[PDB]
Amino acid sequence: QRTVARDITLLECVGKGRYGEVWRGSWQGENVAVKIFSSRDEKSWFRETELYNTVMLRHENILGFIASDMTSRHSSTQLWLITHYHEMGSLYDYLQLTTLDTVSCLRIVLSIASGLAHLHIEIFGGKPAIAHRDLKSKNILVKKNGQCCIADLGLAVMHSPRVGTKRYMAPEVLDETIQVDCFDSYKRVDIWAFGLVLWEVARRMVSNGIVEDYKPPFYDVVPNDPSFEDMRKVVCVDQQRPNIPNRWFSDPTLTSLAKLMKECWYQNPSARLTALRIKKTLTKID
Ligand SMILES: COc1cc(-c2cncc(-c3ccc(C4CCN(C)CC4)cc3)c2C)cc(OC)c1OC
Ligand SMILES: COc1cc(-c2cncc(-c3ccc(C4CCN(C)CC4)cc3)c2C)cc(OC)c1OC
Ligand SMILES: COc1cc(-c2cncc(-c3ccc(C4CCN(C)CC4)cc3)c2C)cc(OC)c1OC
Repeated sequence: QRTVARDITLLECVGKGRYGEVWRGSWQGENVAVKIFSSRDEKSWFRETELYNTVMLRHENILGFIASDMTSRHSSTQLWLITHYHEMGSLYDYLQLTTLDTVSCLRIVLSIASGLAHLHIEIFGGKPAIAHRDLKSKNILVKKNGQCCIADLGLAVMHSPRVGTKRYMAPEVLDETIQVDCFDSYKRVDIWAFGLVLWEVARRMVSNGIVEDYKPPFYDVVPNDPSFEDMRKVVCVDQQRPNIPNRWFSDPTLTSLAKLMKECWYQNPSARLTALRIKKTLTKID
C-alpha cells in the first residue's frame, strides 16, 4: 500500500552537551534538526513528546515539531526529537558576532514575546496554557526572516528532575518561595527570564555608533556555571539586576526597552508584566 521512508541522514553535529547532541539531518531532500538524547535527559524527551501528543503546537515563533522517535537497540533505547532546522543557529550564537539596528532588535524581541504569549495563553475548543521553565538565549533560534522561535519544551508545564538554567532563575525559584501549585507562578518565572534575554539582545543594538559586547546576564557578579547559592545571593539577598548602560538613555528604543526589562524584574512576581502586555508595548515602540 505505501513506503514509509524513516531514513534520516545525520550530516553535521551542530551541538554536543550533557543533554546529548543536535545534528543537521536530511529527510527526503528537506533539512531537519535531530536531537539525540543522553540517558541522563530521557525525561526531557518524554515531556516534550507528552506535550505534543496533547497539543500539536503550530506557531511561527515556536520551533516546528516534525517527529518523536523511540528505537529499540541491543541493550538501550534511542530517543530522537526531529524539528525544523534553522541554519543561523541560536540567538546566543548569533549575538556573539552580529550587531543589530532598531528594526532587527525589535523584530527579534517581539517575535520572542509572540512565541511566549502563544505558549502562555489557553485557547478554548485550542491548547492548554503552557509555561516553558527554561527560557534563555541558547533555547531561541534565529530564522532566516529575522524572527526567532522558542525551542526545548522538556521542562514545560501545562494548565487548563531537570531544573531551569540557574543563571536565568527568578528570585522565587532561588529562595524556594514559588507557589508550586499555582500555574501563574510559572508564567512569571518565564517573564523574568524573558527580561534577561531582552537585556542580552538590547546590548547588541547600535545607537550613536556605540554597542556593548555580548555578555550573559550577571556576567559581572557570578562565575561561569554559577551555583544555586551564587545566584540566590545576587538575585534574592542583594536584589541586583543587570546594569542599564548610560548610552541607552540617548536612544528612544533602548530607553523604552530598559523600562520593559525593569517591569519583568520586580521581586514581587505578581507585579511583573504579562507576555501579552510586553507584546503591546513592543508594537508601540518606534
Ligand atoms: C513512522 O516513523 C516515521 C514516519 C515518517 C513518515 C514517512 N512517510 C510517510 C508518513 C505518513 C504520514 C501520514 C500518513 C497518513 C496518510 C493518510 N491517512 C488518512 C492517515 C495517515 C501516511 C504516511 C510518515 C509519517 C517520517 C519519519 O521521519 C521524518 C518517521 O520517523 C520519525
Ligand atoms: C512528519 O513530517 C512530514 C510528513 C510528510 C507526509 C508524508 N506523507 C504523507 C503525509 C500526509 C498525507 C495526508 C494526510 C492527511 C490529509 C487529509 N486528512 C484529512 C487525512 C490524511 C496527512 C499526512 C505527510 C504529511 C511530509 C513532510 O514534509 C514534506 C513532513 O515533514 C518533514
Ligand atoms: C535549542 O534546542 C534545539 C535546537 C535545535 C536546532 C534547530 N535548528 C538549528 C540548530 C543549529 C544549527 C546550526 C548551528 C551552527 C552550526 C553551523 N554554523 C557553523 C553555525 C551555526 C547551531 C544550531 C539547532 C541546534 C534543534 C532542537 O531539537 C531537535 C533543539 O532542542 C529542542
